[PDB]
Amino acid sequence: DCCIIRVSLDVDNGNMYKSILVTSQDKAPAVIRKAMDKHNLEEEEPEDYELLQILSDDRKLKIPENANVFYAMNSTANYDFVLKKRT
Repeated sequence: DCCIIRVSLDVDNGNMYKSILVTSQDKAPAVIRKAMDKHNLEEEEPEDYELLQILSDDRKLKIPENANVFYAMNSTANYDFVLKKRT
């Protein structure tokens, strides 16, 4: 099992930055961390920054900890995720 997802930043620019391959075993709060980790923000906590799915300029879904990636991700339109600072 695997899924291909895209990650983009609020902090610098979006559209496409890097892609992460996720399995069903690795959970969304860990991916929250992994994707920001992968953007080198290993030292910062999700307590400040958090991750959002972007489809196409309207329905944009914030991705929290209790949601499974495999379920919270859409596949249907665009699989982009943006990490945003909420502080």
